[PDB]
This record gives sequence, structure tokens and C-alpha cells, in this order.
Amino acid sequence: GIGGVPGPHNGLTDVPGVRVGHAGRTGDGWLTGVTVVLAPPGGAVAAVDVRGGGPGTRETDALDPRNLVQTIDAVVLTGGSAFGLDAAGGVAAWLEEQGRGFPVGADPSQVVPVVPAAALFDLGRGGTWRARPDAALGRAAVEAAAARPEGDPVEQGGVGAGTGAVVGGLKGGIGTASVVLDSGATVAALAAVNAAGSAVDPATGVLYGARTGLPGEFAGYGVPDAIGADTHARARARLAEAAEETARRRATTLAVVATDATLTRAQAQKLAGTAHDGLARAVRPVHLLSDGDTVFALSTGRRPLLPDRPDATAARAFGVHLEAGALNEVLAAGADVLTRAVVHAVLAATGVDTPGGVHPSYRELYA
Amino acid sequence: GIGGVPGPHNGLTDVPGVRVGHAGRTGDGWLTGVTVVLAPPGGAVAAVDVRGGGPGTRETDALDPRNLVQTIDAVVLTGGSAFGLDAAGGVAAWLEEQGRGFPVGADPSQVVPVVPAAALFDLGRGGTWRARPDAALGRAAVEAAAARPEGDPVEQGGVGAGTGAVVGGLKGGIGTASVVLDSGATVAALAAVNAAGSAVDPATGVLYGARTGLPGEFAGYGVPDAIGADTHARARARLAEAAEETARRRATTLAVVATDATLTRAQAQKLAGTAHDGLARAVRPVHLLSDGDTVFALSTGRRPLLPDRPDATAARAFGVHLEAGALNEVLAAGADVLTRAVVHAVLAATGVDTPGGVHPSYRELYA
Ligand SMILES: *CC(=O)CCNC(=O)[C@H](O)C(C)(C)CO
Ligand SMILES: *CC(=O)CCNC(=O)[C@H](O)C(C)(C)CO
Repeated sequence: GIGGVPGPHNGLTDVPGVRVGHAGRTGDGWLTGVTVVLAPPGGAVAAVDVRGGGPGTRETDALDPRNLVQTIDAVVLTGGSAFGLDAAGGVAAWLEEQGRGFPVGADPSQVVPVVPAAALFDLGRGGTWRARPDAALGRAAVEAAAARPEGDPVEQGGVGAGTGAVVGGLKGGIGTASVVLDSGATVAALAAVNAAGSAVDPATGVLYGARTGLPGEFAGYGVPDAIGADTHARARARLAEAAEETARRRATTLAVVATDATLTRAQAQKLAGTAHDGLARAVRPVHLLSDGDTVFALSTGRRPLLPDRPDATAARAFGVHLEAGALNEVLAAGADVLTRAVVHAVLAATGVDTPGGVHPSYRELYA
Repeated sequence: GIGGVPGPHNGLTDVPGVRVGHAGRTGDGWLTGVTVVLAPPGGAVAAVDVRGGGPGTRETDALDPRNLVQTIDAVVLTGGSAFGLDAAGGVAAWLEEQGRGFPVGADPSQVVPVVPAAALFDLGRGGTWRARPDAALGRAAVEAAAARPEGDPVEQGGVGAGTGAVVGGLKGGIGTASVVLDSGATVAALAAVNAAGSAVDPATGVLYGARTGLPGEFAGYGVPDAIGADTHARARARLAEAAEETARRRATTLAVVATDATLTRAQAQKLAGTAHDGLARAVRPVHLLSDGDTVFALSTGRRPLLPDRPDATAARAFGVHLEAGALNEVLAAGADVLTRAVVHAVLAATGVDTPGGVHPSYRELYA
């Protein structure tokens, strides 16, 4: 009864201790930003799965299950394509100042922060080609995460890494969702949706990810349950026109999935992997050479995976395995929270019109 | 142009020179079998992506892009869980008899066949726990493949590896689909569907994969595309009946994706990866610890990726890259054909009732 519903704010921060910060620059040629997910003091077990064919990434080898540093404090998601990876340097600097990183000496101030990053391509979308996130903007983002209270609703839409995100020609952005499992563990996702493929079924106008939604969760946005053939046809025409104008004017989904269920790094790497199936149910096509799709998975380690006295109803792989049963539930939830966070990204967005592109939002076309 | 429609029979053998063979055993305790995809003489460039958390496989390392043997002749999909991998030895023996394999000597008869295989769990579904595919059954499957003409319609349903296959409690089976690209290249999938998760949305009775179907392709199966609340209620209860009876009596999707577009092994390996997204769109949940989901990708290397009129209509990644654009189309097609093949598997199945299980088909419940 207590599972199958969202956590308190239906977002990443429903995983207690997890913090989210956005920093962006809009106007005067700029339409880009950075989003930082910051783990609670002491770090979180982290893993990654880079599945798109055209990634821009940093520090992903350090996250291999074989390797030395198992827990990290921060994950960076950034615009500005590979240049935007510069933002991570500013987050490492802040963490160092905070004394947070892997200890490399006797002096507890001697730490080396392991800061993975992934980037999305938004170059020129504000008008100025070289307007990209830098160290200072990465630092701003992590400082804003540190400044938030625990369990603060995550801000969605055209903010942080989603500031210049575009999804199938429509304005994309930041989206987030959570679910509580029957065990009391929370699983949640945050996504910066910048897909080259479409979040929208081109035959009907329906959001691919919608049917994975929990009851009523999208209502606060106000979108018809039937989409008329005419509404959809006008929408397609508008989008084709914004796309043609965008093109004349011009002369990847990044995600973090988190849970408070205690996962080893290998299990978190499997979670990052199953989250990609949630992405596939929300966007089509995905993971192509032109997509940089990357999922980071975090576990705060606060709840055991399996409760202390299992029922006949506890999930069991092959009828017998309780740990694998409990892990399957987390993995399937990882997919579902990412599908749902994609839909929220698409519904939370508002359109833009700059010298670097015209991108109407889903609601502007269908609401 | 000519793309976005099926090839002549809407199946793997639309990829010219590709052959499919099934051998199975039904009755007297048995409900299992083997399916072999047999490439044309000279072999096919092959790769693999094992994404399920509970695989049973053979000879997957030999298909790494870095390694020695880049082309192979046969891929084996088998029932019988890990025991059923024995079937591949019979296929290797037959290929050696044919002089087909990696040359290991000046003598042309001296070959070592690289025969990758994957297995699906169907133990005891015929009534007898130890009735599993063996080498003779694998040999029968590849002999059956070799005797087929080119372009032969693929047999679907409870045949071959699909003989004992079950998908979310419903009878699973073999399914297949193809699509032609604008280039004239064909991309196709064959799937043996045995998922622990569901091919059906539990709120509507709708097949997850259907909205990826090509218009009209499923019409022959005589299944409504809008399901009444009364039908759905009856179907749920019937399945739950079968499932309880199955449990009393007793008390993974494997796929080959092929194309004639010339691909490098690394390109085919990416294709085996994107195909898994198409599996995600047909089955939920998937890729879990209890799923042994495996995709093998084959290229017959008969048509260049690029034809020769690079119209402002030939796809281009980032507006400029012709080769990456053409590959993107194959990668996206690889996902879609596997989604559609899964639906065909579900629709082609007919139900079973044996001492080891009761598994009604989707059509028996919904049509
Ligand atoms: C999906 C997307 O926005 C592409 C993200 N990747 C990049 O921007 C890379 O740095 C590219 C593909 C431009 C260069 O390797
Ligand atoms: C998806 C499925 O049918 C299971 C395929 N894998 C197996 O049968 C393995 O051999 C198991 C998981 C039983 C043991 O490693």
C-alpha cells in the first residue's frame, strides 16, 4: 500500500540527503547551463552506463566496479558539448575546499574529488557559438545544491543543463520523478532531455512515456486526454516551421538515477543499465551515434536491500532468491522513474525564441 | 522512397542469403527446441550484446570487435537453460562436416566453427525436468536451416527455441519482422520470446510493442486494436487461472538482428545494443536478473552503407555526416524490427496445456 506512489515531491530529492543544483545563463547570446547532483556528506556509491554513440564524458573509468574509488559526492550534467566538461573542474575545486573527495594523505584536507561529467550538445542555441559552461558556472551549480535543504522540490524545465535542451525539435529541459517501493526504499530519476529523436508518437501526438505514469501525476500540466487529429496536424505543421526557421537562423539524454536502497557498485552499474530501458520507452529513437545518452546511478546506502522478515509475497527470482528479487524491483523502478522524468521534462518546458533557434514546448502545441 | 515497409515476407529471410531452421520436441514430457540462423556461404560479420542479468551463453568472447574471427556461419538459440547450450556442439559438428569455419590449416577441411549460442529457461514445461535440447537436436536445427531455399518465409509460433517459451505467463514463441531502408538495405529481426516480464500493458490488455508496428502488419491475426474492459477483465482472470494451475502442477528474449548493409564488427555490436531498446519497447520489465536477454547482430556485407546519390534527402548526422546518418538508420531500424518481432511472437503463439504448465496464447485470451 505504501509503494507504487511517488515520494513527497515526486523527484530526485525524495531520496533523503540528495541535493540538486542548477546554474544557467540566458540572454545576450547564452542559452545553456549546468546541473549538479550532490550526495550527502560521506558520499554515495556510484556507477555509470554510457549508452549513446556520441558521448562527451569525464571520469567514467573511475566508476568501473573493479576500481579504487567506490563512493563519490557529485555528478555533473552540462550543456556546451565537450567544451562544457570544463564545468566539472569548478565542481572539483569546490569539493576540495569542502574537504570532500578521496583521501590521498594523512592530512584530512588532502582529498581528490572524483567528479564524473556528461555533456549535451546545445551549441549556438542562444545565438553565440562560444557561449558555453565553464568552471565558474559548474561551481555556481554545486554551490546552489549545497545551499538547498534536504528533500527540497527539484526545479524543472529550462534550467541547469536543460536550459538549452531540445527534444525532437521541441523545447526540452530538466525533468524528475520518484517512486516508493513496498520496502520503503525510494528510487528516483532526474533527466536533462536533449534527444535528437522524439518524445512524441508522430502518428498521434501522444507522449511515448505517458502510459508509464502513475495515476494523475501529469494532471497539474493540463493536457487533453484525447488529442484531436486536427490539433496534432497543426502541431506537426508548427514544429516543421520552427525547425525550418531554426535551420535558416543557424546560417542526448543525461540522467541520474538514485536510491536509498543499499547497492554495491556492480548493482548500481546494473541499475544505470536498466534505466536506459526507461529512456527507450520515453524517446524514439535513442542511443544512436548522434546521442550522448548517459546514466549515472547513485545509492546513498541508508536502507538494507531486503527487510528482516520476508513474507510469502516478497519478490523472489525463480521462486527462491530474495536478494535478487529485491534487486529486480529496484532495477525495474529505475527504468520507470526515468521514463516518467522524461515526460515531466517535456511537460515542464516552456518554448524559446532566440537568434540561435525557435523551439515551441509540448504544451504550447498541445495544451 | 522505398523505405519504411516490410520486405517480401516480413521476416529475417528478407535479408538475402539468410536461412532459419527450427527443430523441436513436443509430447511425452518434452516441450523445447532449437532455432539456428545460418548465414550464407562465406559467413556473416557478427557481434553480440548480452544485456539480461541472467544469461546462458557460449562463444560470446570470440565476437568481440578486437578479436580474431570476425565472420561466422551460425547462431544458436536454444531452450533447456544452460544444459541446452549442448545443442551448439551438434551445430559445430555439422559445420565442420560442411567445411565451414575459421581455417586453421592449409587443408581446407581443417576448420574451427565459431558457434555462439544463447539459452532460455523452459525446464520441465513439457512435464519432464531433464528433457532438454542436446547436440542431435542442434544438428537437426541447422540441417533444417540448410535445406531451406533463399527468401523462405520464417515459421513462427511454438517452434524451435520458442517451443517451450512463455512470456509473462502467456505462451511465447518465435516471431519475426523486417523493414526496408530508403537505401534499399533490409534490416530484420528474429526473436524467441520467453520474458519474465509482460508483453501486455496490465491496465489495458494492449501489447506494448503494437504502437511500433507498421500499419496493417498485424491484421491477419484478427485481434482488436481497442480492447473492451470486459475482455480485459476476462483475460486477466484466465491468465491468473492458468498461472495458479501451472504453479500447482510444478509444486529472456533471444534475438538475431540481421542486415545486408555492410557493417564492421564494431558497427554490428552497436546494432546489437540498439536492438535492446526495441526489446524494452515490447516488454516491461526487461533486462532483469532473471532475464538472459541476448541479441546477435549479423551483416551479410552485400550492400555498401552508402549508395551514390547523396541527395539532400540522405540522412546526415549533425547535418554533415553521411556514413553516420546511414548507420543511424540501421541502428534505429534494428530496435524497431525487434519490437515488432516480439509482437509477432506473441500473436503467432497458440496455447499449451501439459503436465508442466498451462499457457494460453494472447489471441486465445483477447480474440
Ligand atoms: C545528444 C547530444 O546532445 C550530443 C552530446 N555529445 C556531444 O556533444 C559530443 O561532444 C559530440 C558528439 C559533439 C562530439 O564527440
Ligand atoms: C530469461 C531466461 O529464460 C533465463 C535464461 N538463463 C538461464 O536459463 C540461466 O542458465 C540461469 C539464469 C537459469 C542460470 O544462470
